[PDB]
Amino acid sequence: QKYGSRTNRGEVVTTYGELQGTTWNGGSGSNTNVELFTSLDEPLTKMYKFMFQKLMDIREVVSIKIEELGASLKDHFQIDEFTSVSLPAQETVTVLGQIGCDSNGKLNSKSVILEGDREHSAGMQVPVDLSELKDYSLFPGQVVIMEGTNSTGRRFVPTKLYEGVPLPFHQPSKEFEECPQQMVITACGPFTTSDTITYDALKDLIDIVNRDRPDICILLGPFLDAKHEQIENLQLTVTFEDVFKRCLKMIIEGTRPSGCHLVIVPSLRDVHHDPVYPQPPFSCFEPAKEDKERVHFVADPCTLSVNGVVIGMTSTDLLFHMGAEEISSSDRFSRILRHILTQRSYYPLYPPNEEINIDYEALYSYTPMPVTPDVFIVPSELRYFIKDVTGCICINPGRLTKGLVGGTYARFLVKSGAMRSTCISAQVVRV
Amino acid sequence: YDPASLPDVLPLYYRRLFPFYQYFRWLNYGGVVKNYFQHREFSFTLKDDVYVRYQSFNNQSELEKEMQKMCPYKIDIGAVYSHRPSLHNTVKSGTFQAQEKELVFDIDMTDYDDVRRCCSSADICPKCWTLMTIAVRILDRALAEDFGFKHRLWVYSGRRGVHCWVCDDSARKLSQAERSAVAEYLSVVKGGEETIKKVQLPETIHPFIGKSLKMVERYFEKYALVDQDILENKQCWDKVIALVPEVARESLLREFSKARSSVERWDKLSSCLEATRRYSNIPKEIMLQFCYPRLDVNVSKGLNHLLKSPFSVHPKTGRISVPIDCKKLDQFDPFSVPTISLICSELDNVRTRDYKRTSLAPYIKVFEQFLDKLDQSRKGE
DNA sequence: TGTCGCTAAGTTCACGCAGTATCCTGT
Ligand SMILES: Nc1nc2c(ncn2[C@H]2C[C@H](O)[C@@H](COP(=O)(O)OP(=O)(O)OP(=O)(O)O)O2)c(=O)[nH]1
Ligand SMILES: [Zn+2]
Repeated sequence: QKYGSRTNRGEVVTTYGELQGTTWNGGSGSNTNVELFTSLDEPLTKMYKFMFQKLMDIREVVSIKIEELGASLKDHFQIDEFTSVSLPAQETVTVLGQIGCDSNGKLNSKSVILEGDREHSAGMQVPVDLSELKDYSLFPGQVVIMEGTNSTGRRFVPTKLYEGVPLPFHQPSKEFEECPQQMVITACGPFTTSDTITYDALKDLIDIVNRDRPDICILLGPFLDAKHEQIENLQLTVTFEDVFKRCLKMIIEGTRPSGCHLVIVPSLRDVHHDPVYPQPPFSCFEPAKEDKERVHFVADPCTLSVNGVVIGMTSTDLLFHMGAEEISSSDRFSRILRHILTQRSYYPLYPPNEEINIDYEALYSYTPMPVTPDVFIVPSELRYFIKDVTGCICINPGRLTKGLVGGTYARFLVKSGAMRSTCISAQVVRV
Repeated sequence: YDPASLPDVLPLYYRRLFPFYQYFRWLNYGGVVKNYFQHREFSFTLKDDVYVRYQSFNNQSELEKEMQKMCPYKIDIGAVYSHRPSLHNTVKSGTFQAQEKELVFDIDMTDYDDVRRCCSSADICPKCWTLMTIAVRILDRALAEDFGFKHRLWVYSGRRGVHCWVCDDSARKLSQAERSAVAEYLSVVKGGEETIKKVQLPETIHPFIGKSLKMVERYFEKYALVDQDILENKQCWDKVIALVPEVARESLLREFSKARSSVERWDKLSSCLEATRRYSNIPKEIMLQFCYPRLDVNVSKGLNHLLKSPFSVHPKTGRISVPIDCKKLDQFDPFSVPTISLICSELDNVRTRDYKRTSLAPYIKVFEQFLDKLDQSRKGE
């Protein structure tokens, strides 16, 4: 009722980049090449056996994460030697470690501990005293290098916190120099109103897709939300798989006129899918022979290449997860986004939030960020935004539905080699 | 015959009588297999008992030469080896192996001493030779019927017995184990001088034993009951009594006190045994113990065994080891066998036909017929 | 019928020495 009678349909709630006309048109995915970013590491494309984590394996994965990031930072900063975190230090020493909270609550400036890696510290921890640090921004699981002293052997006092070093951007090949600008419409779940299971917002978005004919449509989960009031109280008369199959059929068949490449990203809130992160792609739907080349069932997180433009995307609410734990000396979202980019992982928070199941071997294998993406799609319960963080266009399109009321989606234009202005324009628009 | 005259006659014989052409035909086996004659082992025994082995020759000419040069007292034929025996020193250790040889049997009258009464040790007479006459028939029949060996050369050993050379290609490729199996199959009289009962047949008579007893029966009456007279007096028939269960022994003794002829005593023994049934084969066990051939399994088991060559000269009797015609076996007489002295007298009394003028000719003829059969088998095959 | 020398690393085979395994003999 409330959604159907909305009056702000099509309103542009946020804008960035070159001004464009009131109407956006795309190439219908004609001269479009969508693939997974070809990096050294193989992508997650199939289910991996889970529910069996050895504490030793978790220890090894965390330790190697710290060690690898510290090695890269040491080469970049020309640091001579790292020192064990636990040992006393009367003079200033450089220490590599990861941040954490001394208790189970939320991190605060008086509860910070630094845990070293196995190579340099035997995994030992030390309390941290942030009284002598003038400026800082710390979240649990953050790999840091600090110059400080430990006079009592019991409390590390940092004096310098080395800044993060983001990965270099992608240097596109000339193969896509002559390709036109590409239009991407991105939306995130939930796709149905809190009190309905009819997917009205999804129908409106599909109508928008057919109207504007974008080159890529990135749909992020959930598609059958686990927190939907109907799902939790067991009022559904059909199986979860059937509802999800109906939703996917609606999406794929309804986009036939647009000829738009669909990129489907699962969510941890998908009640019908495996609850593990990194999430494998959906595998319960077989597109018809006429839609096989258009539909891309990708994994969470995903690094996509679109005519040379690298788009990073994750369904996980990274900003909400890290905002609850980040502590700063004095834009918060920009700081968190820079933290994500500099840590070079799509989920650097450790321990994770209570709402995400992390398989740490898969996390090690499939969460490293190959490069710094040209566009980074990070849907969040927080407010929509389009930010420029260290040259990367971070887009939060919100969620298509916000409770009983309609939500928002985003549309942006990407061209490889433009001007670094790989993102010509971007807009958060209302549904 | 004067054995001091042996060194005088040996050369002439080896020069003008020893049948070298047929000998090479034999040991060369139609040239089918290369190096067959060239890998054959020979051994020579010279004057003053000097023994040499690992002698091999390239062809008939070399053999004739080295033999006429050495003038050996004994010639033994051995195995065909993997290489030439003459170069056995040159062959790497373990790589010198005996590979093929005729299957051979040696039957020696001396092994019958505990059961013959006319002679002893190396003495033979017409009364005991029938034992050999039996053996050749008993064995050769088996070799022609049970095993299917088709080329069999029987040769007089010169003094105490006979040898058999079974030369079928199959018989020449038999392993040691197969040879031992063949020997044990043919062998019935088992035991030494310390055993009295050497034959213990089972309830079932194996067909081979039935056919050997059938062959024995034809001769038994003449050999044992007429000639040998194995029941002449108590000192001898005590043995045969010793070969049967004690239960009837007394019953027999009184009967043997009223019998005048050993044929009568045999009839009485057979009747008494028949009256007494598991012992129904006891007379057969006695016949076998007095008539069946004795075989030294060591002679036939080993591939590397050196056996007296045909047409050798016996160092003591001087007789020639002549082949025996199977058909005319009943006419064979080991005392009429040509001696070397007789055939040298015959030779010095008148090129490739000199031997046809001696008494050696019919035996070379039998050998030539045997070699002709071997050639027919080599061709037809 | 004469075909220069020695020195040295290297391959392929033939054997010691020791260790592991499986397969035997008879009536
Ligand atoms: N018998 C013999 N000896 C040789 C041969 N080649 C080399 N040599 C020996 C004897 C030479 O004096 C010695 C020196 O060898 P070199 O290859 O250094 O050449 P050489 O010193 O004669 O002259 P060079 O180094 O070119 O100024 O090696 C050869 O072919 N036969
Ligand atoms: Zn006699």
